[PDB]
Amino acid sequence: GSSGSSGPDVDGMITLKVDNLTYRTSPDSLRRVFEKYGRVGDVYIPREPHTKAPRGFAFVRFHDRRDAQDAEAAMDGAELDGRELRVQVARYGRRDLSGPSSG
Repeated sequence: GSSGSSGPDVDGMITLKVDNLTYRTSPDSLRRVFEKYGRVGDVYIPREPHTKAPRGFAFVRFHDRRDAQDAEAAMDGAELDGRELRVQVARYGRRDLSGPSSG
């Protein structure tokens, strides 16, 4: 099969990483931070290997590949919580995959 549909399936939605997030932060808030531009498919906040606490960065899924790009630049580089929140895409895990180049 060759990917070419949408709806009842998720190929690989865009993922945005948000660092400099204080404990006070929660799925709701983090969800309202992006929801402003583009709804959030899912919200996850990794924790310490031992302690169940937001290590430091969070994961936010999006629907389109545009909204995310906007919130990324817009947010990243703003004055929040008395600091410069790092709202950008994850470090690793490319959103693309090798395969049929021409087909």
